[PDB]
Amino acid sequence: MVKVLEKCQVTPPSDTTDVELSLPVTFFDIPWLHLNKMQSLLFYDFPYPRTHFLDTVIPNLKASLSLTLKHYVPLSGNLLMPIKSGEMPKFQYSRDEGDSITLIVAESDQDFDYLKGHQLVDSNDLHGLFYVMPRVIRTMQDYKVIPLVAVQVTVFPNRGIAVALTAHASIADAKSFVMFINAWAYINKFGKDADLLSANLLPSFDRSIIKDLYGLEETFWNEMQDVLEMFSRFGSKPPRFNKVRATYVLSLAEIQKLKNKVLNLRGSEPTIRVTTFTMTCGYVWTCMVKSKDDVVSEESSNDENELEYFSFTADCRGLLTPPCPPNYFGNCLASCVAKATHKELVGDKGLLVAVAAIGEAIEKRLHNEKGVLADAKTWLSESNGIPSKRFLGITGSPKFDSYGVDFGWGKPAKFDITSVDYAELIYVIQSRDFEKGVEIGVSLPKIHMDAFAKIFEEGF
Ligand SMILES: CC(C)(COP(=O)(O)OP(=O)(O)OC[C@H]1O[C@@H](n2cnc3c(N)ncnc32)[C@H](O)[C@@H]1OP(=O)(O)O)[C@@H](O)C(=O)NCCC(=O)NCCSC(=O)/C=C/c1ccc(O)c(O)c1
Repeated sequence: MVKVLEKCQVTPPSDTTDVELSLPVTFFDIPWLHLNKMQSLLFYDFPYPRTHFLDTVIPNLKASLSLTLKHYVPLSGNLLMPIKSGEMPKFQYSRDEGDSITLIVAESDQDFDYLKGHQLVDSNDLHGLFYVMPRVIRTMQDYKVIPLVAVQVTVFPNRGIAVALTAHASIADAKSFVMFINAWAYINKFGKDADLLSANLLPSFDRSIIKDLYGLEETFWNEMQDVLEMFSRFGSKPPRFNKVRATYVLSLAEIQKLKNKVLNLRGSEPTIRVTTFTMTCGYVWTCMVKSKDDVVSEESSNDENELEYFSFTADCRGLLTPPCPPNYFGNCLASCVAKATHKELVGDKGLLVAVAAIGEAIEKRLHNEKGVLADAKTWLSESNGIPSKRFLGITGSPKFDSYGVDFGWGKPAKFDITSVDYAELIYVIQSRDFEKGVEIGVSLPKIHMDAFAKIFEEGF
């Protein structure tokens, strides 16, 4: 139901930029090189005519994106994946090659209030607002050239706007990419001389400080060879998802209720660290493991002692040596994995088991002495020995200003991390309406979603 009105290319300004920019791939980026789709969807109430969209909004967006790209030059380039053995990946922007961001201008007749809503949405409707980027746009002698960012802007006439960004995982983590969206909108909202610095929207691309003192680069690269070839010949087009989106909102008061429920279950136990993050993920992890039971598995209690896994990442910028600036643009994640027994998660203290298992995972990865990289040589080998039916991961973070992306028409009505449907993942972001609250985006088949909503709304 989405019709494409225009496909054009957006580049940095010809003047204040340079014909070339080689950015190195750090050992942090190596584990993400197979993920060519990281998806951020933003919805905006926009009760204005379609002519105002095409004659004013679109031209300004094309102008602000270009202005923004003067500070985010590598996002306008590509990722070069070595085609010959004994060569390493890198990033590059080549103005003489025409490297640019594809911007799609589209229109839809689907119902806008439905698509930005918090109750169920067909996943395929969300994924249908995105532009499908090519896997390889060009092939040099040493490497194959892989695009990094494309954005589709869709207009729901007289009702709203959807901004659908796709980014390669290797160029940015959630923190970095959200800073890029906010910079784009900020410049579009306040013009060219807007002060990105004073808004903390200026990135740093200096990777001379990221040092690989543990040889993880060689270690990760060799381990990624297998994963890369799997994802090498896999369909660039969105699979027909069998899942529905639902969104849940936990106020800071409802977060408090969950902490006090853990402190009353504890009943004299080792001081467990309880944050919004641990509490939110704890709660959602318990509901998720229970809902898998209510959809009744024909393996009786045979499983209950098997381990359930919750996989998340953490930002390491502030833990590195040499110091790493907070605005370092790129990947800088550590892998953390919580685990507990199925029977204990579903039991009468499951919430407490999940929070302590998560707080334990953060402590073994970050609070380790020596450093975050102390145990880094196992970050990849650890996430493999985990079964698909016992795995849950989370994407996004409540720390990032997902609802600060105001292009000048107001803050988003809804921010969806659409790439959540490709796996058993959830997403957690800053709540639009509640100061220290969160939004959980869940991605489940309809019948399983029903079970989940039951428990989630239930005991709480
Ligand atoms: C991992 C976390 C979240 C840990 O959470 P958390 O424990 O809440 O850390 P914190 O918020 O700094 O701590 C605050 C709490 O510390 C608590 N605390 C600290 N120590 C203790 C203690 N010892 N005992 C009890 N409490 C303690 C305090 O009580 C604080 O208050 P509160 O939170 O309860 O209100 C955090 O440290 C971190 O690193 N977060 C970043 C996660 C991250 O980087 N995720 C990125 C994944 S990439 C991703 O998912 C998607 C990328 C992407 C790209 C392009 C696209 O287009 C796209 O769409 C997507």
